[PDB]
Amino acid sequence: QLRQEAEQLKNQIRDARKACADATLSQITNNIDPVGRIQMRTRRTLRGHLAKIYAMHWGTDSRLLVSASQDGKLIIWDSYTTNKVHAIPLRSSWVMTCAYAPSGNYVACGGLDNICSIYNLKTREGNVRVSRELAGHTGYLSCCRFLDDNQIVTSSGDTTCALWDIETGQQTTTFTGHTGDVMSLSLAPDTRLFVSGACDASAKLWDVREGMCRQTFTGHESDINAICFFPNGNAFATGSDDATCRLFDLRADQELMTYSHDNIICGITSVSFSKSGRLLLAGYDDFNCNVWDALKADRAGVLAGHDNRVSCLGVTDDGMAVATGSWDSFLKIWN
Amino acid sequence: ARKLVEQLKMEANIDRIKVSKAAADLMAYCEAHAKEDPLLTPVPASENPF
Amino acid sequence: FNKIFLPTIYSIIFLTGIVGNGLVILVMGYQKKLRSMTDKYRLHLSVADLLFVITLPFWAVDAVANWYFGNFLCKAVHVIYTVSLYSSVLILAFISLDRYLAIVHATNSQRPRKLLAEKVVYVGVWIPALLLTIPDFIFANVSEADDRYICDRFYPNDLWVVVFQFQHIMVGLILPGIVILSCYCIIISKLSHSKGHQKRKALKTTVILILAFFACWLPYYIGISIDSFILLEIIKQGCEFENTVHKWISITEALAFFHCCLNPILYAFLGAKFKTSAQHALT
Amino acid sequence: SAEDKAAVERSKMIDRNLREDGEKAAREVKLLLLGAGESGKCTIVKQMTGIVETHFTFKDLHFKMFDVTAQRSERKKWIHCFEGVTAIIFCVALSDYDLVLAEDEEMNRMHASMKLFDSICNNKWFTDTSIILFLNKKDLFEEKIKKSPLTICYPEYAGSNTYEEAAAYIQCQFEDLNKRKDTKEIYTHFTCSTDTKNVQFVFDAVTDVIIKNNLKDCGLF
Ligand SMILES: CC(C)CCC[C@@H](C)[C@H]1CC[C@H]2[C@@H]3CC=C4C[C@@H](O)CC[C@]4(C)[C@H]3CC[C@]12C
Repeated sequence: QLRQEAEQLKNQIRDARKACADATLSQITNNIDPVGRIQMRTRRTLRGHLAKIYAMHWGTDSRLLVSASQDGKLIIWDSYTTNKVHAIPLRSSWVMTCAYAPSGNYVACGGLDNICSIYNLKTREGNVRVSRELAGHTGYLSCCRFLDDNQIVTSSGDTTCALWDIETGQQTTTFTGHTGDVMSLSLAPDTRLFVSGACDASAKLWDVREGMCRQTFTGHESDINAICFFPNGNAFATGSDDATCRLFDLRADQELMTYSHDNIICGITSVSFSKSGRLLLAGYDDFNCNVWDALKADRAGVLAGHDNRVSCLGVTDDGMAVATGSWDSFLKIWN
Repeated sequence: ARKLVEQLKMEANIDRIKVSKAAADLMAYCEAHAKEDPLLTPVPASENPF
Repeated sequence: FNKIFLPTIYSIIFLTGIVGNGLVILVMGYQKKLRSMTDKYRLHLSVADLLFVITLPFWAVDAVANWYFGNFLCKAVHVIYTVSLYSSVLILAFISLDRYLAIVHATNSQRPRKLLAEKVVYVGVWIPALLLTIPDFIFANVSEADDRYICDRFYPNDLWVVVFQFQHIMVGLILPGIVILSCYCIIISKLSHSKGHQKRKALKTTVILILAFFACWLPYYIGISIDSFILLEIIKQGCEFENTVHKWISITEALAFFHCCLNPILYAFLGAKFKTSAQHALT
Repeated sequence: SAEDKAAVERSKMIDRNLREDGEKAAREVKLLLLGAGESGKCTIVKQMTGIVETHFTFKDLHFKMFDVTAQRSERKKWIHCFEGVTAIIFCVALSDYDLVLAEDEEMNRMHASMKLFDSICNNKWFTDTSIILFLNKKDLFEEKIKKSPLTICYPEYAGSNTYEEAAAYIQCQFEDLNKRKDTKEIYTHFTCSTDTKNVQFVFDAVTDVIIKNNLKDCGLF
């Protein structure tokens, strides 16, 4: 009974999406000149991690970054001078994600322990101490992002994403609807919406305040491992295990372009954009990071400097540099 | 499946703009901020922190 | 025979030695990941063998035409030869001891293997080689014989010749030989019964290492021992015995010199982990 | 540049604390516990929220045991985190050949356990990682083998209903699932009542694994 109604609604949604597809992005992007061969070379090699690096996050000041690794250390670097600012020992050495607060006062963490830990970077004594540990997720915590000093949104392997109040350590809002493991998460520039790509090969758009799924995006054949908003917050790009990256527009409510090549057979571990969003940086299992042209799907460069799989990737807020970490226990700043 | 049907109905009654307009806005943003991107046009090494 | 054979045989080694030992240096130089205890030993061995290799072309020239480079350069090439020759065998003994610690005391020997590695490698390898070079500094001079200038280790009498040949045998052959033999024979015994594939590969590689070291260095030092006994009048034969013993020393000296190109194969190129490191460094 | 010199000095001291912590971690044994029906929270932890880490020291050697039973999510998305453990302790209940899953009535419990063992043994991450196999309830299995034939699981079992032969047959069936016989080993133990013998077996198996890893590291093969 309800299955037929769901199928009819899905067919109507597909028809509405197809009606809006007047001209493709590739059709109208032929006019603009292609981006030249983008050559970035490693400026700084941040050494000190002794295990696979699973995540990193830049600071808002675009100078300090936090990196998480399987050796149980959360290291805050000074990318300008390569100096290590902090080295936080973690309770569980199974970290899958880390975040850096926009104010710069806190760093988040989490992984197979199902717990998001907040560390106070700025203490009167001068050390770093656990501000609070957030518990309540049932599967592994795969991503976490700070809305502000008091709110953090986490995505977990229990197919749900949750919004937390760090002061009281309780889930203000729980986002449900994904079928598979939610593997990535990206906040909008205005922190009013966020997208999550899950193992159900689908991406969903959520309202932080209201708490329901605004839109659902499909098209990927395999698990979605990465997701990232466009700089203006009206679009996002996903990286999946089918060796494809795709761009979805929130207003158009459907895909516009696919970033794939026949030479690439391995999944994408991380995606990111440039300051203008022209370049779609993407990390791959083939030990390399590929620079795409977001407007015309053409490859514009390769950041091949890692001995192992590139697991994490990020671009500074001012756009000066891109940092790639990998399973070979090295971070590299490219400029 | 009442919740799923309600969610599908809620997601169906939204205003979808044409793909051409969304792509044009995306492109307009890309060229509007082209000069401020340090990765497209490299900055002089004098003003390069790295 | 003598003119043609020596330089030809002293050039095959130089080409292989400069390439084989150079390749290990670049692979270790271009290694992103952290060094292990065996990597540091391998770097030491590569540097020592490289010094020996750059020493050879002077001996080759001498064999073609006797020394005319000078007198300071003779002392420089004798000191370099002695440093490289003693440090190579001492590093081999140290590698043997490290492998003994890693295989026998696998779980409770990690701090000893690094204390050993850095501290004791310099103290027990590089320092005694320099002390052994000190008499090389005092007794290496150029002397003219007939109308030809030949330079070597010149001594006041045969007693100094004999005592320095005996100390050469002891340092070069006996101390590294005993450490390498005892350690690798204890290693092989613990790997003989096990039927695992990797343990069998390790056992055959260890046997290869022992055989290579002793087959490389044994005939040369046997000839040196016979020569020293000859100089002591303890053995008395016809002059043909002296000339044949000298031709044996000269013919097995090149076989001993083959170590500086065999070692990169045995201690670096045969290993699988070093192969993988070389594959990464290449790309 | 007083502030910059202070920053460099603190960076050097934290980097020198990182290196000693890395040495301490490298002097550790990390074992991953896996199991199908009883999930592996058997006597393995009795001997001595997402992941349960158990620390114990045996003969001057410190072990870390990771129990991943509470991770009900998809295993392919986090199993690579354990690439690099010293060994895997797989636990199999011997007295499960005639038992069936509550989720699927037509699925044999022991067949599901064998499928899990096969799936993790041939996983691309665990190619060089040896597996320690624990066969539990050996006394209960011996008691149960009289009344019921060992054919609910192995119709091809051409052997007597004796504990020794049936147990050896089961062990061989598990050991035949190792596709890559030459790069990893499977150590099998029939867990007994005394808990100082299971940990002794784990210690010996880890010692063998460490010896082989050292052989690879030392360039001896
Ligand atoms: C001129 C001669 C007689 C001096 C002897 C040279 C020796 C002592 C020097 C030359 C090259 C040096 C090696 C090259 C680099 C490394 C990396 C270092 O992190 C560990 C030690 C190690 C392996 C060095 C140890 C000392 C070394 C072997």
